[PDB]
This record gives sequence, C-alpha cells and structure tokens, in this order.
Amino acid sequence: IDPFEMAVKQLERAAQYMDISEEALEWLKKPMRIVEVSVPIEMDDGSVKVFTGFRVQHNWARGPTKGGIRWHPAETLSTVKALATWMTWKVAVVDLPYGGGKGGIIVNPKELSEREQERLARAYIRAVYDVIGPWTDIPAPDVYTNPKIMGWMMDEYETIMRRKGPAFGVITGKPLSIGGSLGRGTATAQGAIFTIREAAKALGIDLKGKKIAVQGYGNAGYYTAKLAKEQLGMTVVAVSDSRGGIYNPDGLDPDEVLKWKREHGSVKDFPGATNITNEELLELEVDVLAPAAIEEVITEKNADNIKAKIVAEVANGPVTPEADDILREKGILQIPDFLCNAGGVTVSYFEWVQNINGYYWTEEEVREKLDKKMTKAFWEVYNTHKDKNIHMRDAAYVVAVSRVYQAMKDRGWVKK
Ligand SMILES: N[C@@H](CCC(=O)O)C(=O)O
Repeated sequence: IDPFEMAVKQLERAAQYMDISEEALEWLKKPMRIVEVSVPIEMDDGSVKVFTGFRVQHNWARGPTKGGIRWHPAETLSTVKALATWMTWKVAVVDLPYGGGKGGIIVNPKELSEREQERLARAYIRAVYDVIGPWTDIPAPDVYTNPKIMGWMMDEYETIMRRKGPAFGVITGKPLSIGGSLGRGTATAQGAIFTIREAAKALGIDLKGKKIAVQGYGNAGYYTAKLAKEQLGMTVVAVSDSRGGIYNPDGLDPDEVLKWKREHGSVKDFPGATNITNEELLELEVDVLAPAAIEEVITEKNADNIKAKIVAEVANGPVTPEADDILREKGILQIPDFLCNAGGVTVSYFEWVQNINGYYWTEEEVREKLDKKMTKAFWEVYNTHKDKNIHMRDAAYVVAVSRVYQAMKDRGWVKK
C-alpha cells in the first residue's frame, strides 16, 4: 500500500472529525515543495556513482520545516512525502514553531566506507543547499544515519555558507563537540515516560510498584524501561528483543538485561526469568505496555486479548485502527504514536534553539522543558479526547491539524 495515500486517507479521516474548509484540506494534501536531486560521489575505486536524493517540505505555515534523512536501499519519493506529512502533525501536536519536512537517499550504507559516506553527506548538502537553512529547513538523524553524518553535513553547510550565520542550527542531532545538545540520546524514552506519567495522573493511578512490559529492547525500549524503573519507581517485569523475550514476576534490572544482551547477542536465557515470545509479552497482564519495536504488533487477531491498561505507542504506529477501536471499546487508555515519541523532535527543537541563540543548556533544563512540553501536549490531547468523544489518535490528529489550519489562516494562505 502506498504510504502517501495512507497518509492522505489518515488526514481525511482526521478532517472528518473537525471543521476544516475544503481548500485547506486540498492544500494540506499536497506537499508545498518537493526537491529531487542527483547526488554524485567518487567511490574508492575511482569511479563516480550517482545517487537519488529527496527533500520534501510538506508545510511551513508554523515555521521552518523539520525532518530526518533516511539512507535506505528501498527508499521512495512517496515514503519521503508521507513522513513529511506525518512530521507536520508531530511538530504541531507538541506545539513547536516548526513545519513538516523529510529527506532521503536511495543508497545501501552498509556497503559504503566511511570516506564514501562522508562524500555522500557532503554531496547531498551541496545538492540541497538551496532549500535548507537554519530558518528554512532543519534536517535530523534518521534510520541508518548517525550524529557523525550530521557533523559532516553541518561542516559542509558551513563551508558553503561562508560562516555568515548560525550554521550550527542548520541541522540537529550533532555531536556535543559541535553544537550538540544534552539529553539527545534519551529524548524519546524521556518523552514516553512523561506521557505515561501524565496518563497515569489522568486515570488516577499511582505507578509506584506497578508492572510495566516493554516490547523491543533497542535504544528506545531499553531507555524507556530504565527511566520508568528509576523515575516512576515502577516494577519492570518483562522485556523482549527481536530474538525472544523474558518474563519475571518480581522484576528485572534493565542494566543487567542490557549487559546480558551485549554478552550473548540476545535477551534470551536470562537468569531468574522464563523465556517467552513477543506475543506472550503482548497479552501479559501489566498496567503499562510500551511497544518500542517493529510496527503493527497489535492487530485484530490479538486486540481483544490485550490486558494492558495503558498502551504507550513508543514505536511508529504499532496498533491497527481496528485494534485501536477494540482497545478503545475495552476502556484501555492509548497514547497516539506520534505524540508518545515526540520527545526526540522536542529535544531537536531545543538543540536548534541552543544553536540559534549561541547559549547551551544543561541536562536539568532540557529535562524540565521536555517535561513541560510533553505534559502540556498530552493534557491538550486528552482534553480534546474527552470533549469530542473521539479516539485518542483522532484527538491528536484534530489538535495538530487545527494548529496547522489556524497558522495557514493567519498567514492568509486560505481565506476560509
Ligand atoms: N522524530 C522523527 C524524526 C525526525 C526528527 O527527530 O527530527 C521520527 O522518528 O519520525
């Protein structure tokens, strides 16, 4: 199924639940600027290979667009457009002065050396310089892209820009040595934890000593479990990676689980825990469940058997819309996927602010500001959910589209 068409259908479903003019919907259904460029690099053997690069800016009514760059062999122009459309709503729901943007290169980075990767980043910057900038379009790290490529890209942009302005702020996710920001490694987990705490407050639940289950034990899942156990004082009872899963009644130690996974390549055979599967984790009876792994793990097949009371969609769209309806019917409070993991883009916004201002904050200030933003966004989404009697995902979509529509109307782009 085409990603851009799914995004458009999602937008139309959201518009069904709110009062928006037809011209505004038609404007929002089309990216405002799409740039496709050729990216030529010199290979180590001396030959020149040309790659295809994309840079889609869906909307910039609220401010400069924001979005990461993907380096995937199966990259398409439609995926870029859909992800830029999603990024628009993601930055709108958390109330940032940002638009929607996305970039990508059709390349397999596993077969590229470090020098070839640097050449690719510099050539991409040289190609898309005319449509990016500190106040025009701020790229970010994404799949198969790391802060090292961000630093290379920033260096190339500063070289082209002749240091005439805040070249640090042209791109986020940079190393701390060059315009980096603190708390960029646990941004998603921190935002998810804040949203879970706000959900527990809204449901009247004391999380102290409660049970949490985390599916996926990568960067987001591990840090989410660790932060939950530390800050929320809850009991982490079960985790699971792509290989397998483990379950413990009393509770596990996430640091020990990560050490075991590093030692043996998987979380399986952990002492004091019973080896289980991802599925058995899904129907595990816990107060909070945080799927932080491969998307679409909750479908119609297993929606009715979910015993979780709070489902924090840390991953990108892990719940099927029919599964969404089934979970809403049972009275389970869900958190929209693009609202729960909005901590990363919020911390990227903080990094951009620090780069623009030339003044950098500490870990405590970043954590406090992230807490404030996540708490306010979640409370607004929940209030819309309760007032309009619609789904949480639908409420978040309504909030984001309403903000973007108001920004468009204030600019005079749409007269209705
Ligand atoms: N948060 C975005 C990435 C873009 C960014 O962090 O700036 C995503 O994972 O979809």
